[PDB]
Amino acid sequence: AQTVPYGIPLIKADKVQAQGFKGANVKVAVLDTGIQASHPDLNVVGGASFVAGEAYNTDGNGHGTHVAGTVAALDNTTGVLGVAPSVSLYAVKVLNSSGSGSYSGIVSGIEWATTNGMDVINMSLGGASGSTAMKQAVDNAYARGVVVVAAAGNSGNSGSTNTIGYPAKYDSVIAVGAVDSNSNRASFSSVGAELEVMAPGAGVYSTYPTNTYATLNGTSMASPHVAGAAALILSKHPNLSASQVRNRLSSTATYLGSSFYYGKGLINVEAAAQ
Ligand SMILES: [Ca+2]
Ligand SMILES: [Cl-]
Ligand SMILES: [Cl-]
Ligand SMILES: [Cl-]
Ligand SMILES: [Cl-]
Ligand SMILES: [Cl-]
Ligand SMILES: [Cl-]
Ligand SMILES: [Cl-]
Ligand SMILES: [Cl-]
Ligand SMILES: [Cs+]
Ligand SMILES: [Cs+]
Ligand SMILES: [Cs+]
Ligand SMILES: [Cs+]
Ligand SMILES: [Cs+]
Ligand SMILES: [Cs+]
Ligand SMILES: [Cs+]
Ligand SMILES: [Cs+]
Ligand SMILES: [Cs+]
Ligand SMILES: [Cs+]
Ligand SMILES: [Cs+]
Ligand code: NA
Repeated sequence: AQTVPYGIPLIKADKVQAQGFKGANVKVAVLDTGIQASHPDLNVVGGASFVAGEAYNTDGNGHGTHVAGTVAALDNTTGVLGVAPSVSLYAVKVLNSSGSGSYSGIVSGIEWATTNGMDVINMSLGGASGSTAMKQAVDNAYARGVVVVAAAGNSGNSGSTNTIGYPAKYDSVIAVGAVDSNSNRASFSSVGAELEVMAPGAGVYSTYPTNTYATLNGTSMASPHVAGAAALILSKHPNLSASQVRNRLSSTATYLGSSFYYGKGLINVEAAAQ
């Protein structure tokens, strides 16, 4: 039978889904280690691989399959339930089976998704530095109407130090930090001026290869909650621009404490989508 991971009602995605908004016909690209497209609780409609030797529709790491199910695990009588279980899901493989990738592969994936009409790009990846082409790619995606979401980073706090990674740190990109099921900041979650919102990231249960389900911790688990939440808002107001979706998630978040640690707080998609 179907488990509803705690993140889904914590962000109030269950309430939006119950009004009948589930992300139908919103295109979401998951830039990651690929997706196990044969998993019975996922429906991958397309994708691309910028990684040598691996197709887009297999996942030898498990990371991208897990991130994909938090966005879009099918609503049925098995496995788990995604935040937006009716989205059109695309696997854009920019990370190899060891979980890492090059800047030009990532840039390629961003461009691919912008060129192919994605509505939402999720990047559950980050690096300490970032590059020129990456900045342009995310800026061009956002100016073309794509909501761009990324994991803030799992560097924790460092006294006064901004520890947010790239691409989260670009202001075209929503930087997403992690809370647990008690809505407290997870310790590994990065902090800093660019931190925008928090979502579930500790103890997140989702699809995993092969055909199973697994619990992972990270701002990578938090990010897809916000990607799926973006898809829910668009399924309810299809004419909103990317700025408007982003400002709704931000400005309706539940305040949890200092924005250095929590951004504007915990997303609430019921309030955002209303
Ligand atoms: Ca399911
Ligand atoms: Cl299926
Ligand atoms: Cl590794
Ligand atoms: Cl610390
Ligand atoms: Cl910045
Ligand atoms: Cl708190
Ligand atoms: Cl508009
Ligand atoms: Cl707020
Ligand atoms: Cl306060
Ligand atoms: Cs499938
Ligand atoms: Cs592996
Ligand atoms: Cs289950
Ligand atoms: Cs924009
Ligand atoms: Cs730390
Ligand atoms: Cs709890
Ligand atoms: Cs608490
Ligand atoms: Cs902040
Ligand atoms: Cs739109
Ligand atoms: Cs609020
Ligand atoms: Cs406040
Ligand atoms: Na940002």
